[PDB]
Amino acid sequence: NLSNLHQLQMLELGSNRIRAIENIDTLTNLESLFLGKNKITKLQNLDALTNLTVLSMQSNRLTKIEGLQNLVNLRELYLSHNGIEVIEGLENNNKLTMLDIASNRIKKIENISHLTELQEFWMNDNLLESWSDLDELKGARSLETVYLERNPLQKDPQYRRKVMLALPSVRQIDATFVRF
Amino acid sequence: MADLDKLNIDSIIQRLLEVRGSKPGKNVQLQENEIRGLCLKSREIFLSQPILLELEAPLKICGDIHGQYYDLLRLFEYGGFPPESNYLFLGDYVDRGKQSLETICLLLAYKIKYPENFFLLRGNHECASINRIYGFYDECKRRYNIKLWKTFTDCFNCLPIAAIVDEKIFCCHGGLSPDLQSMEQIRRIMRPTDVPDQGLLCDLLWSDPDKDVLGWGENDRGVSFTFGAEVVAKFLHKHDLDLICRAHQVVEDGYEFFAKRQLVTLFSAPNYCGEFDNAGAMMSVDETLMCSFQILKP
Amino acid sequence: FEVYLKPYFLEAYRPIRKGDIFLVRGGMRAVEFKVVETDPSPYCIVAPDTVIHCEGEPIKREDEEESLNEVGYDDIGGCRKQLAQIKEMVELPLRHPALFKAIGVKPPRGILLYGPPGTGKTLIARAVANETGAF
Amino acid sequence: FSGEGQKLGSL
Repeated sequence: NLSNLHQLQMLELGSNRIRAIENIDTLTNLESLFLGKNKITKLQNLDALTNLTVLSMQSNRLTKIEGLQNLVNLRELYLSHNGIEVIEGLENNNKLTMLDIASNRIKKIENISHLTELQEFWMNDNLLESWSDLDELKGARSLETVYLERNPLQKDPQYRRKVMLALPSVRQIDATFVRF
Repeated sequence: MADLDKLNIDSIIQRLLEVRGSKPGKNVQLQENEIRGLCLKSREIFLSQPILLELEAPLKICGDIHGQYYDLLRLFEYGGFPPESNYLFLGDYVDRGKQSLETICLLLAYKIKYPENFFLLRGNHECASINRIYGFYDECKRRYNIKLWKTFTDCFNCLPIAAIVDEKIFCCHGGLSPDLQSMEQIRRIMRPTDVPDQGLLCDLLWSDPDKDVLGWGENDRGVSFTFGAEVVAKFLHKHDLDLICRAHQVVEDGYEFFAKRQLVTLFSAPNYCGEFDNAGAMMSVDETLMCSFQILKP
Repeated sequence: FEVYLKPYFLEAYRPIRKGDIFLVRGGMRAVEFKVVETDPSPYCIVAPDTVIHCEGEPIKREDEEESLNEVGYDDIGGCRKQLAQIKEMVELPLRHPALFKAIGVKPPRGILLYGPPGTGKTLIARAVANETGAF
Repeated sequence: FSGEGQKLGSL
């Protein structure tokens, strides 16, 4: 009983014992999307959301998540534990002030140096994959929240201080906010 | 705690008292920088104490509040509100609903104002993970953002584990365990920590006091090792222990004395999930290690 | 110390040798705290996790002068051959003990220093001891 | 002078 609605703004009917989704992308009048905690092993449809300015798909068991590049614009987009190897829509929806990688398998970030608008560049529980994403993030200066995060290069306490000194433009540094 | 932190603590205490005797569901929110500082101070203070705490007799130890603001307020009104009385929850202090946050904030404020009059523990229902306890992680995700949720998770992981009442009664969440050997490795296990699926702390938080086993076996969580009567007896004989607290279960009588009044299964869970009309109770520990069954509403 | 150089050591990655004194600008002054000891090796990364044991022992400037009272080539000029012989009998003996082993012969354990003493002779011994790391 | 005997300057 979650097919469609005319005047709807908030919807949350997840955490069901049965992984059944019926018409999850039927309406087109929504502005904020919260598709996280999906019990289905894959997402139903995400390319139809072209007018939503907020995307939340955190802690979702939907391993297959496609259609992220079909959105014209999205101010917020959360892709934590989305099961997607790469983040789509970075070039299309480049007006996002927040970005979630959540231990992204990608070595570098998809156009982070040219992304001078994302103030929340979070990559939680990173290995890390590579330092190219770090260099791309350090190239910009309009970021506030930056998460590396919990990578293998943090063993030396001097490395943390050097990283903090190198990136003063980020208002917050993962857990402990950067003094800036 | 700090001037802003102490002012917020007093405001939260007043709000809880004004919400005392009424329906549950209090939240007790705060500012951004003030809440960050309060969380940092609480994490530092909780990590400062060892995993094995010691209770200050006399005290009014409650059962499993199950994250109920009304139940916690009733316990404060009857058993003694903080810091006028020492409170020590056995476990399952947070659960489904929007009322565990108020109880956690009140406990943290009481510990900041008086650490010798505030204590709480977690069980199968108050675990740090949404797999066993989603009454905190999902609630924070729905209400608040992810940074505050991460800060709260870190502060909770930076908390103690067990407590003892004059080395007489063990304030455990559930039953005994076959993996727990002595207190040397317990005090050595500092922050961070969490309730596992199997082991010793896992059996304490998820499993309950078992009698169908002797040394070890399966538990109600399905992975925990609910140590039987023989294991609990051997642990008590080796460690000179006499009583162990049990919670995280739907108790029809609230406080059940097991192992011949050696496992006071005090549970403060009133009307668990509505259908299971579990009774509420508390363990009134006097100054002379006198454990009394302070039953409450169901 | 805790109220002046609080962040100077807390999560500050301070890998200073055990025995160093650094002046810290605290309380409208420059308070120097000498590293009394370290449970870890000399160069230990002083972080907030590092438990900096601290007592109320104030270090007098006499030890500061004594440490500043090092011994080198300040009144010795031209004794290059003797200094080189001593260093070879010590440094080359130590820094290149394998060189002696391959040479198949030990150096001279008994070396005599003739001359007008105290003209730098006592100074020579002091310079040796300051340079020498052995007992 | 003592090591790990006084309460230290906690941060």
